[PDB]
Amino acid sequence: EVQLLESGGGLVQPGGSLRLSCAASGFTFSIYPMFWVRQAPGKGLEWVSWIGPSGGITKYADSVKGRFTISRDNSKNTLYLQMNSLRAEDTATYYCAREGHNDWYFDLWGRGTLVTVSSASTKGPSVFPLAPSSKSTSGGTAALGCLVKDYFPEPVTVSWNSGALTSGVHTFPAVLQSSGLYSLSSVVTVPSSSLGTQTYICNVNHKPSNTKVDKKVEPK
Amino acid sequence: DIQMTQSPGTLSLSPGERATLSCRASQSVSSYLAWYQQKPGQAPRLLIYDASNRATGIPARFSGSGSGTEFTLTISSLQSEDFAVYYCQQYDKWPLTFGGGTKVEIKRTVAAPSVFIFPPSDEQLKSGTASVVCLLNNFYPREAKVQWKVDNALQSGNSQESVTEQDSKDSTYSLSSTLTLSKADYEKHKVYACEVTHQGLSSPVTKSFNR
Repeated sequence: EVQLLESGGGLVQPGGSLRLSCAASGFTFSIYPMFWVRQAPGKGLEWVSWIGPSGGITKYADSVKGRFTISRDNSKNTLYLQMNSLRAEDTATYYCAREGHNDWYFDLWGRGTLVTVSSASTKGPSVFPLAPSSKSTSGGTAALGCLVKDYFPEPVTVSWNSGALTSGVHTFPAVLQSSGLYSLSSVVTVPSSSLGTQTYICNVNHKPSNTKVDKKVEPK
Repeated sequence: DIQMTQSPGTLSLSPGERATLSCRASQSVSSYLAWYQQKPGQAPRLLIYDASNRATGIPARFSGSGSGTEFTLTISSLQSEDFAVYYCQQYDKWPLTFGGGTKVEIKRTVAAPSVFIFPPSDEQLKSGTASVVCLLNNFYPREAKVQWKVDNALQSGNSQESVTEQDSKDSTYSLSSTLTLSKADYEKHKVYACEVTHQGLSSPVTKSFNR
């Protein structure tokens, strides 16, 4: 039960600036060299910068030198990345990670947070129902889902019946509409019989536009 | 910048069998070599540091070895859980540098897709356009043709497919095509077919509906 918890992602104008925190719960943060690591999609891992436990020594990748500042607050238990002057290629998932004693591999990693650097605007998703149907049914099992067009940026989250239903589910990767917006399906295979008794609600959550929405899926 | 390079790049192995991945250094790195695992989409997990040395709480099957400029991580019994990319990382000289990743996929036995079809929904139609969803569920392996037809007309306008990540449980994949046309056009045509070719099928399969 040691974890880093990043937050502060989402959409940024080109030319702008944005910062993220890698708040850290399990361990004595204050003594640990920390570092930040990004990864553009369709590419791999690149260090971004590293900071001393001291707080007093920083180092910087040559793509971000003079433009980004790594920093920490020991008493608040937190790591920051103030990024300036962002470019579309800065679009990446940023992870922060902590340095293992003896020292220079990364001991423990946060989950990632996606910064999408675009001058396009946020547009909240539309949620439609993939009703379960004679043509969506197979034996003692039946397929339903919610279709999620059209939204921008790339991260949305769908859970079923508020996280009560978690398996049978597949929620597919978005695809980039020719629009320039996104669309995804989420789908769960449930017990045939239950179609009448049980009731299925998909909960879509898109944070860039606070758009939250439920969708009662029902047969026919 | 010691530039790292990971050997196979992809690897498909049946669960049960031994898996062997390489990491070649552009100049000697000695013992200083980390190994990470990244299941999707979560946080890379350290598996092995110092080349030889397994991280705590990591299962015994994972080990690493090599030294100098040739290094190998090993999964003595590949297992369905283990589908991920594996990164090796360098740390002998500054800056820190990573490999490219080898994606490891768990080869399982042929599984044919159960194919479903979802017409548009009214509500969607209320607002301008129509999506027809075609779901392919629980198959292996991943290759699958999917054409759309509209009154037996071959479409090249216009779907976008998407596939899931290998199931860690049963190693199967799912896919979904989406024929997308304007409501205007959706009403112009009588029958909506999607047809699936897949290796686990003796021949191809259509799913249709009318209206």
